[PDB]
Amino acid sequence: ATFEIVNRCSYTVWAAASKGDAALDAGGRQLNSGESWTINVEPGTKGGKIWARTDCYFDDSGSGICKTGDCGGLLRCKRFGRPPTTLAEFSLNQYGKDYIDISNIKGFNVPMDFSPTTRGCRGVRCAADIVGQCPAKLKAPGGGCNDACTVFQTSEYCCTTGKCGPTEYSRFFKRLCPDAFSYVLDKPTTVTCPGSSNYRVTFCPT
Ligand SMILES: NC[C@H]1O[C@H](O[C@H]2[C@H](O)[C@@H](O)[C@H](N)C[C@@H]2N)[C@H](N)[C@@H](O)[C@@H]1O
Repeated sequence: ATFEIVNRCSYTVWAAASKGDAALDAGGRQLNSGESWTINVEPGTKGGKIWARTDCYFDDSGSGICKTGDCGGLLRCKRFGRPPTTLAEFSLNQYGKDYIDISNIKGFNVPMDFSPTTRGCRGVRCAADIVGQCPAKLKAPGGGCNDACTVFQTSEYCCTTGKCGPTEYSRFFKRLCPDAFSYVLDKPTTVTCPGSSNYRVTFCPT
């Protein structure tokens, strides 16, 4: 499957793509304002994620640091990134279907639209100003708005026992972006697309 990743933000981001134990395609790249990066993701990829990173510094060996979304100091991510990170999530070719969603379960750093470029399903978007409105206890100094699990590390916020409800903090994310997961047991906002669809991820879509 093809994913086109487009940075429409006025600032540079460093895109990342990983299925947790491995890079997807090159795994990461700098995207200046307006740049597009096209990657190929193997059919059958389960649990893939794409996100943006802000305020990164890398040396010539592709090693360094980012203020949001850092994946152990690497330009090319092999693993998932440190919150806060707005997440485009996907599982491809699962019994003939693709499943896509956007999630704020790991917080929010950059607004995002996640849309199919082929026929047969709709896209999802979280483009509200979550950072500007972020509750004070969730504000990350580096930028972005952390989820409550990352900040407080309780069973209720992390949904550790498999049982948990919504919270004042989850409802904040849900109010600004109803189409994104706001906590682990949120009512699914997953979208079902035809198997082997293609997609575009746009940072700062509006
Ligand atoms: N709070 C301190 C610890 O956890 C943080 O966040 C984790 C974060 O909890 C994971 O969900 C993420 N995938 C990686 C990230 N390292 C920090 N990134 C690390 O400093 C440390 O692992």
